[PDB]
Amino acid sequence: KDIEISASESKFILEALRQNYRLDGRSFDQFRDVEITFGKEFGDVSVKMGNTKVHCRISCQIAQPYEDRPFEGLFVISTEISPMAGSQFENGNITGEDEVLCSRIIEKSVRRSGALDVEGLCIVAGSKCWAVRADVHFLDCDGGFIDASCIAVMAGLMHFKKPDITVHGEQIIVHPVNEREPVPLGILHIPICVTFSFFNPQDTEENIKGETNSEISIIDATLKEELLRDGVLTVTLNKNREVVQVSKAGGLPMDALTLMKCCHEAYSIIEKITDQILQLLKEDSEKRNKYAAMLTSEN
Amino acid sequence: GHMSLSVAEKSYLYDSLASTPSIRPDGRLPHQFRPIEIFTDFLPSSNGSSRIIASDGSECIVSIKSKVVDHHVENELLQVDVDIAGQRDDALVVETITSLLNKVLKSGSGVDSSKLQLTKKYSFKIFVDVLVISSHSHPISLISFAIYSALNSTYLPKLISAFDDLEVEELPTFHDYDMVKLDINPPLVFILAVVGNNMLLDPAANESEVANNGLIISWSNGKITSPIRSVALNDSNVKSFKPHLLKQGLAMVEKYAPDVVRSLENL
Amino acid sequence: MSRLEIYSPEGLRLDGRRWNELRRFESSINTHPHAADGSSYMEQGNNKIITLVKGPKEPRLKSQMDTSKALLNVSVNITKFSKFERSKSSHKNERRVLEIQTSLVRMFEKNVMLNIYPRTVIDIEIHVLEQDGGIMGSLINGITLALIDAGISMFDYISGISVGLYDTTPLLDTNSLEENAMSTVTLGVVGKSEKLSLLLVEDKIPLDRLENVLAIGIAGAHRVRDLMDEELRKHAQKRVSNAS
Amino acid sequence: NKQRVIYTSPIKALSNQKYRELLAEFGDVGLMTGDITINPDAGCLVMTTEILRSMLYRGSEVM
Amino acid sequence: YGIVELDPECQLQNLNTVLIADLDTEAEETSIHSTISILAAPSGNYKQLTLMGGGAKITPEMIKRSLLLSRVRADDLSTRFNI
Amino acid sequence: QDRRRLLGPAAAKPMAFSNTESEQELSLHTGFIENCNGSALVEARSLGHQTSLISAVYGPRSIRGSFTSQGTISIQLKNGLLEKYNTNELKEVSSFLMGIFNSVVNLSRYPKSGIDIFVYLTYDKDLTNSQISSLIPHCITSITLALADAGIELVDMAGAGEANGTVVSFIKNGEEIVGFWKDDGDDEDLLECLDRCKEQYNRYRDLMISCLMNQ
Amino acid sequence: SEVITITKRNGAFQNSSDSQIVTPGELVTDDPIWMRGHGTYFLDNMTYSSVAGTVSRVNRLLSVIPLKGRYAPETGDHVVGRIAEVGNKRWKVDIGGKQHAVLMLGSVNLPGGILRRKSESDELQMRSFLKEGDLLNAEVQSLFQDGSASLHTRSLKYGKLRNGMFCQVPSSLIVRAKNHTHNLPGNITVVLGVNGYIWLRKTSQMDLARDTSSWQIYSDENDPSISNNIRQAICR
Amino acid sequence: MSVQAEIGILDHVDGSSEFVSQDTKVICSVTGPIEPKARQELPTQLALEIIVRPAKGVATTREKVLEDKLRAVLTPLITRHCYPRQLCQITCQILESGEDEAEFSLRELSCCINAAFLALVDAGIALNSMCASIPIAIIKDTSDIIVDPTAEQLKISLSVHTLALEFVNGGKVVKNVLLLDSNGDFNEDQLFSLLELGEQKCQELVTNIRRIIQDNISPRLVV
Amino acid sequence: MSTFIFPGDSFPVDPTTPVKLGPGIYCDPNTQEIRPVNTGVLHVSAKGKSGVQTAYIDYSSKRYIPSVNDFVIGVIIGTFSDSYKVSLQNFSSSVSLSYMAFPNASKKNRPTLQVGDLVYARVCTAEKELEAEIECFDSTTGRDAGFGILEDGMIIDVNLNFARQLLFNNDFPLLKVLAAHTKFEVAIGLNGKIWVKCEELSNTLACYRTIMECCQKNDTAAFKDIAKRQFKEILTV
Amino acid sequence: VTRLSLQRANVEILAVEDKPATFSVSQASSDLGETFRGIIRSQDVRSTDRDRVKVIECFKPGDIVRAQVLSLGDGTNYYLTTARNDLGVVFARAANGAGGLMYATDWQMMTSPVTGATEKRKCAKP
RNA sequence: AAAAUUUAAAUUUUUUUUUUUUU
Repeated sequence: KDIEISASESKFILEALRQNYRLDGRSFDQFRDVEITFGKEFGDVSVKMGNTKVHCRISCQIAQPYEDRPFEGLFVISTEISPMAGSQFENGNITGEDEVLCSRIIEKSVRRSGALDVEGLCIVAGSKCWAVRADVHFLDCDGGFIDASCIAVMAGLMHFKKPDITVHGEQIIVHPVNEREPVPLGILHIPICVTFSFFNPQDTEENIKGETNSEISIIDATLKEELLRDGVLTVTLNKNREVVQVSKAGGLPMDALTLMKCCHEAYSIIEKITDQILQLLKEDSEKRNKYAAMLTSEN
Repeated sequence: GHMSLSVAEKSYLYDSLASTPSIRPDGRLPHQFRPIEIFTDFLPSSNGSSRIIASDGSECIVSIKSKVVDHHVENELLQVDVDIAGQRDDALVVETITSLLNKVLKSGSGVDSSKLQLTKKYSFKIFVDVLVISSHSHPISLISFAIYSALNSTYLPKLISAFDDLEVEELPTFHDYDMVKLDINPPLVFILAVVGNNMLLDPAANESEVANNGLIISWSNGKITSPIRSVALNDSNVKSFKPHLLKQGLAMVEKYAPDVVRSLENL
Repeated sequence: MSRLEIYSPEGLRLDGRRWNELRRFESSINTHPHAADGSSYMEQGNNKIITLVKGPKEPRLKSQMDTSKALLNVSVNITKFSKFERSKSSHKNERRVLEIQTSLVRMFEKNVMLNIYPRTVIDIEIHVLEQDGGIMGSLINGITLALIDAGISMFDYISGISVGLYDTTPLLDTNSLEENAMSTVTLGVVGKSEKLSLLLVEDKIPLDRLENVLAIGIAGAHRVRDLMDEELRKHAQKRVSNAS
Repeated sequence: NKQRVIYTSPIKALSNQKYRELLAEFGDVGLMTGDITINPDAGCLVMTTEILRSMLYRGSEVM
Repeated sequence: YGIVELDPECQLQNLNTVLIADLDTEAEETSIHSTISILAAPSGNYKQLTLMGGGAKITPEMIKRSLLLSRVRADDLSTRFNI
Repeated sequence: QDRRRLLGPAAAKPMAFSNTESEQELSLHTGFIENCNGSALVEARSLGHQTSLISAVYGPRSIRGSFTSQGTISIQLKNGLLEKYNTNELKEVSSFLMGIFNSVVNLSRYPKSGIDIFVYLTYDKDLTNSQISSLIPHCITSITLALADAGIELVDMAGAGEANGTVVSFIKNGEEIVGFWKDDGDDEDLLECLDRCKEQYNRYRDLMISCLMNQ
Repeated sequence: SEVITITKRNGAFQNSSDSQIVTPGELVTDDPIWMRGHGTYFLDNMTYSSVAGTVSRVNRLLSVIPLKGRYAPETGDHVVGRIAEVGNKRWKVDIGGKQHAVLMLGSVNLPGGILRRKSESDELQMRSFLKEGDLLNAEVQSLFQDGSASLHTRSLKYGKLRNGMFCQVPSSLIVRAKNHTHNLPGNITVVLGVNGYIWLRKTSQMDLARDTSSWQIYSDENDPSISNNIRQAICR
Repeated sequence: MSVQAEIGILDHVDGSSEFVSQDTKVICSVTGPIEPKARQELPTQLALEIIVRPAKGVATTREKVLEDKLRAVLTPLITRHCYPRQLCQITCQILESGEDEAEFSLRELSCCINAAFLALVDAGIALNSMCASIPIAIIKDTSDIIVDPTAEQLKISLSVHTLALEFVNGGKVVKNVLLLDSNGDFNEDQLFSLLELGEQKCQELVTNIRRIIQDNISPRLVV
Repeated sequence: MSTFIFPGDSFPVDPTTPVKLGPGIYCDPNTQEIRPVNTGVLHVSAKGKSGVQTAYIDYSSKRYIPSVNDFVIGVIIGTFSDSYKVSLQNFSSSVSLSYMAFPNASKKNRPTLQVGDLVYARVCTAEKELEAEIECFDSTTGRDAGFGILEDGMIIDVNLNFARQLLFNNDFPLLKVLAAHTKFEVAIGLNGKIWVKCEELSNTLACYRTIMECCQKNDTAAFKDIAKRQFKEILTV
Repeated sequence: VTRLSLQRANVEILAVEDKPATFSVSQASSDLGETFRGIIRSQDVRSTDRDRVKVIECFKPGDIVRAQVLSLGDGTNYYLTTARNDLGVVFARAANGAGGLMYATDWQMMTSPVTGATEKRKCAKP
């Protein structure tokens, strides 16, 4: 399972960056357009950026909490790749490296960051809590998965609602779904990750001892773009201007002064897209309630 | 195994060691061991540490961490856990040596768990934690040696309060600076090998390769004891054995054992 | 609420350090001649690492083989006695660890002159003994020894250090107590430059410090590869003066 | 007897005479020249003088 | 159950579509492709039925034949060991 | 948990209960497994303790690894139904198993060929109101019968006898020992530990050869 | 009168001619006139070392010789190979260096000599003459494009070992001379490889022939007549 | 007939199809013929490996059998001699349940076959015939039979049924049965009645389908 | 309103006709019957062709099936001696190409190409079941050195039926409008590969973006303005 | 026959005959990949025209060959030959199982009765 | 004043599920 590209094609794109061109039609520092569409279920969404397609799912159920944090509920994200999304991939390799490179990000992007209040999953302390689940599916790759799965999970959390609960010791009263309403969830902050994609037009030494910074960085590598890149970097931020994570794990060497200059441009990008989610969550729920207005008057 | 040697040697090696005036490839006396180095007390986060150096550059370190436990709800008061570099958990030589030293340090066989006893209700869970960097040998008898020094390099914090928690059920208290050495009589392990009518001591890897069969003999308390296993080294040259040769090696170990011990019983 | 004292208004840390100070830093070369031609030992404070390098040599299988360059294997050994509290289970496929196993590869894809070592294998062995926090940059400094410890072809020194942030104030060379106390960043710094190999942030960081925060660690990192150099050199003098 | 055999010459064109002659004659003949080698593992070998010397220094197993 | 279809070529003297049950014997398990598996409780009951038809057709009658062969093989075993 | 199996809901637990010279005996049978080429069946029952176990042969299987001059043995011990011996407790015995047969099998007759040995510690009673050490010698016997059934070149009907936490394996009608195993016991009881093992070995090998030559 | 060296040291991890000594990442100079060879990389002037080693300035050639590394194979050298593998008509064999040497099928002394000519049935008997791990005398012919080199046995003097014992050393301490087979009082012979591999054996007549049957060149036999006074003199 | 489908909706994959019946959304993907692995080849026929991802949870045993019965159905659909020493990985995604996965698996088994049939048409591999699957239930209390039930009707269903048929000659002749998944309590007598609608209905399904294929692909075809 | 078909339909033509088989139809090796086994539209070869007609189904695919006398574009991936390792499509099986199948065929002369090159070649010999083989130079070239290794250029992937129309069809409007702007080269590969080199990378991107878009939209009449717009998108500058 | 290379041919060992017919089939299960496999190299098919060898014109997958052992080779496989006029192809079905049974027309050729189709196989002398 | 003189670089597959580290 190996992608084969000519070195002639390798120089071609490398030339295009040397004349400030890229094959998609975007700018270097331009991001794709995002299509968000929900299914009928809560925590159901289809997210699409041109060629890359994803789908995720949020659910929850009853379990006991750990001994470790006996206060808090349970939550984890599955991101199992299927070779459906591209023939590179093993059947569910949870031990591949790029998978881990997809994993630990979303592990830190959600779980260690804590966008979601796990303490608001405590139904009863130590007895019964929530087990909230996030199964990420990939559909078709043009890269940006780890940015797409960044979004589509956080999209899904802002669309899921959990049903109604009443406690009497052991008499724990899960109510019928349609009499007593499902209840949405508590998001502390909304993180958005950004892939950065790096291209030395030169050898090693002109990056190493060539003092002249000459390295091109772009956003959202397409599939062919992604196969030649030299370093890998993802930052994540919010609306309140705090930096969630940064991960440059090796690759090409890279100036620090670039990275701050990189990460500022992230901010203006992610903010506009964030609010686009925020209206569409409202507007769909508005469309839910206008169709709820088109239901009770109908019934 | 580790090495791949040539057949023309393998005769000569099986020739020279099966001499009736028996000859080692390094020509030691048949009961000698090889020179080593023994370091401890260097992991100051640990209850005890250990560091031992072989002549062929085989290399291990065994760590000592303790833990206070109820000695009634738990049977095994003393746990061994081993790591060999370069190998899977699933491999054979890992697990057998691992399961061995548990038997060697059963809680009342050569282990004096009364010295481990904290209260009438509580005691000390210990962890024999082993990291072998490298070996070229069936490594086992090396590994006991550092552990012997490791137990001789282990201090434990002092009890303050009383020790009868049946009625009053006190939660036991330790001083924060005052440690006491674990008094203990740890055992020792020796690798043997049988060639023809000769029995070498400390088989080196070449000596370990050519052998017909070999032994492991548990020494404790100034004597022979269990666990004792006949043990294959290779599997291309496995021959059977007269029992008096098995009867020979025991005192052959024993009349040279404490001199090795006293060399290490030396402080 | 912490019942302790993070950083004094009088400028001091837990051992009394200033914000711009290091732990005791000790390396060693040829610690294990009988084991491999790369053998180096690190003490950076109580972070104690045995570092081992095998190669350049034949693979175990012809499948794992290239006709262009070398390969690089990372095997990390975190012991269950590495910490104060003894960890229960083993780590040998823990997804936390595999990340670093990915990480050091891509950090060291680009120092090794890979083309001039084709059809051969480089294996880097890690033994984490005593763990003192600052754990990530502790590794990389041990690596930079071990490649030179056999004298493998390379470009440059590569330095690593975790530097932490208590509210406004940078902390060079934090410990694990301070690591659980605040926000920290580790920097994989290359040579004398201002270019980065590793950059990793887990904790939550306000944006505005970060340029200044990044501007801190370079002077630390330059003093790192400083202290590596002479310490090798005084070893390097010890060879030929008594070889010849 | 399945043996190999060296036919010598000082001139390429001496060999070019003898090669195409023997090539017509027995066929399975290797030619070795600074200009052109043909059929290196043939049974019969025709080559100039120094090539033997050259492949006597570095020990051709051809020999 | 297994249903096969037959070659004219393969005969040795001492369409044509045969039902076999009690299947075993790797050669059978390789080469039978339309198959039937049935659960049944002895009074004519049926817990499940399992058709994979990959070789022959299936008649309505091999169905009924297997059904006829179902209620025998089960009911004997209900009565065989009388537990 | 384990995504590959059905282990129930996690919060369940299994059920709990509380308190409210002798003869050994065999029943040895071969030729009853059609996957294998060597099978052997062993019943054992002795005084509080009844034990049954299965030894399975696959050979000679091909080796995808490389060339060898000769054969190679592979031995598996697996828990059956009730008794659960420890994992690391198992393979130590598997180590002790292979050493003896490497003084048994003509591997030189079998270049580049494998030996697969599956041992199923199927069911054991211990109704008695070093627990693995009491089951060692019966393994060797159970293997030997299955290895005769695959008909592989074996030098001797080698067997082990037991005397009170001690296992000693013989050949040549006991005139040499091929496998030694000792736990705690007495001190210098070895000479009596020669004897009671030997006579059980003298018993057992006769029981074995009856199982085959009379068939 | 002892068994083992047990000397103790507790409480510590460890016990604790002028030329240019340069480091990786370090500038040598930027005189453009110098030539740039081994241990050297650069950017158009900046002469940059890559190892821990010494500056070697040869008359206009600057290059860096390291101090640490594996054995460097060179042609015409007299070393010892341990048989790694068998290929198509090829063999793999350890030098101790970076990679294996290769060894052609007809690169070896045939029993009966050249009168035994070629045969395709010989590849059906590769394992006959040679097998794994075995030790021999080998002659370094020539290389490949990388730096991996090959061997042969163009003499009776080169061939498969017997009659003694192997030992091994670092490759550094072995000094170069015009001769490598050496014969020592005690009727014995060292076969110093260059690469760090050392074979001892009893002096043969062919060894005696150096200073005044042929069908035994793949045997695992020794001289059966080996005294202990031979054998113990080996160990000294 | 509230069914609907999409063809050719992935990019890097040979065959792709979204099948949407009344409540369940399922997409299937087909990649083949491509390079097979070492342990996977057949010297003669075509090797097939099939992956189904659920909507919820991960791949376990409940998934495994729905995979494996679906292995059985495709094997005669494929002209398997045409691709020796080859591999076609086919992968299915459950996106919507439309049925209680804890209690049922019925509709998905009908759905995924109806899904994977169309992505092969996208894939354009040598095939043999035409096919269809429907879910059929029999109510516990009413004792009547519904073709294409719902999950609440499944709760009061007594027995759940999936029929897979092989359709030829304009998809009209039942060439063979592929799968009959009889589950729940049933007798002799219901069963021939149980075929007898699905004898019609799956053809009535394919009668829709024959149109749909050409409508999607003849503009993809050139004139 | 065509000769549309399914696998499993009634085959139209009478059995007693001498008929050369085209692809898409399969004859039974077991029962000698012949059936359409693929999806799409039949196109019957009309009468008069020596009394021998031919059936073929238009089927759609992207995954190319190697077949003989077919011009494809390949990638040098390994130097298996005497005989190249070459691939034609990612994740597919590699192809073997002789070192000697070359227009100056010379066995003492070993050619020069290296791992990662693009070469133009025709499938010479390929069983359905065997390691397939190609040729640059052929006997059916008739000593023509018309195939060969390529220079740098640019290669784009399309689906196969489109690439047929690039080869088989002059009504295919693509080559018209492209020649109507700049002058350049084109190699056509039946493996869905289209290799183009221009005088300019600038126009090559203009060449790139059209062919991605046009083959996507697959509407040959619309390709007039769509092609010309990308020039303006390059002449945006 | 397991797999056909341009280099060579790969089979698995199933049955060994004997001297003065008497046989010994292996009792193994190939579906584990258990059995011993061997390799016929393509130049070792026959000696007549041993250079310009066309491998497909003698073998197809799954077919039965009376072949002679050359030697051991490696541990992985075998060195094997058919290079005689009495050796070679024993039996196969048409189109590799996709059709009926095929009979060796000559020693040098093979047809099938009902079909009217022939194929080139290096058949054994019958 | 002629005459002529030198090379040679390596090919086709063996493995065990994810916790869990001190506000």
